[PDB]
Amino acid sequence: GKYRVYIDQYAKQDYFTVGYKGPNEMDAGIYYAPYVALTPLRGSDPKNFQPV
Amino acid sequence: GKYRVYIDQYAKQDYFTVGYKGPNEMDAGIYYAPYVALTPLRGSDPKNFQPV
Amino acid sequence: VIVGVVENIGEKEIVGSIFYAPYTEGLDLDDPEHVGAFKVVVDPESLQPSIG
Amino acid sequence: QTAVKSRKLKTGITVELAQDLEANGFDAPNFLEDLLATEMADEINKDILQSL
Amino acid sequence: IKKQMEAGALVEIAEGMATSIAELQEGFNGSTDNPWNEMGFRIDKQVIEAKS
Amino acid sequence: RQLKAAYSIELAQDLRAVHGMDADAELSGILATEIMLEINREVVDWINYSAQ
Amino acid sequence: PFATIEESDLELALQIAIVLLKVRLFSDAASTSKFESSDSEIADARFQINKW
Repeated sequence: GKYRVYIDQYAKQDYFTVGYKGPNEMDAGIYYAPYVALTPLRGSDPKNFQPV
Repeated sequence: GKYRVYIDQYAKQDYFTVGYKGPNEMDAGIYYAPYVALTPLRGSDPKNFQPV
Repeated sequence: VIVGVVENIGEKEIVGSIFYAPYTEGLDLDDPEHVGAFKVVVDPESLQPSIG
Repeated sequence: QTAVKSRKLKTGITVELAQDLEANGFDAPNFLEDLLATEMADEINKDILQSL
Repeated sequence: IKKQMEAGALVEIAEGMATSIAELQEGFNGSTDNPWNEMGFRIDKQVIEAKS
Repeated sequence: RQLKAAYSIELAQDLRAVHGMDADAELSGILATEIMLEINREVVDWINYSAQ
Repeated sequence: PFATIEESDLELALQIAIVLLKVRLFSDAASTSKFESSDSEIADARFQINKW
């Protein structure tokens, strides 16, 4: 009824961690604010013409 | 009506070469197998803006 | 202190000190009065673009 | 009779600087092209006013 | 190493990259000795034979 | 097989003016034609190479 | 130059030469061939923003 359990894949020894998460994005404890999304860039060198 | 004659413009001598070409693409002598047609590649120098 | 003269009587009779006369005839440009086009390259080692 | 000459400028930025300029208030691509235009337009004066 | 992590001595930490260091990647602004990190892939094959 | 070509921007302007031909298309019309000639020569060359 | 001009201060003596045609300002556009040889130290445009 209450707890969402996510299973840490690469846990080293052993541990379970409890925590809180509110409805508003401010009641977290840890904030992850992305600034710019994954921007792809492409270019070429005019000595080998190979894409990078 | 028997042989077809092709002219070698860049002939260093005076010569003729006779050969065979079968109806099938297999019995032909030498094999010329193209893989990738001509592909253009374009670019410009990073710090002098001269295209290549 | 410099005193000069500018006179464009009309048609092809244009007279005056220091003729300037920019040369952009035929180059693909935006607006007739840009006088020279830009250029972007993006170096291959890094990826930060440059403008010339 | 005279032969035309060339004037060239090149500044370039980094994507990180461009990214914040939109956040900081400016319009990065339009602003940079205005940066080159002003200097080159000014650079002509130093070639005319110092030629008379 | 596991035992030290148990008594809060060593803690796992994954961290980003400094913007100034991340901005000057491979020669920009005259920087030196600072490559990117690259990921490629390899394709390899196995073979079997029928016994009797 | 591969080939390269290097044309300056100012040449593209002058060639587009004065004469009236695009400097870019000529080099593409030269390199591609030149390579095909060499391959067409190599096929002829091998025949005389292998002929008894 | 600077032989007839007895001005002790350098800048004023430089000023005298300009009016006396002994020396001339070198504000000039480069010849076309300067920015083409793939070794072209092209001028750089710099800017800075400070807030009050």
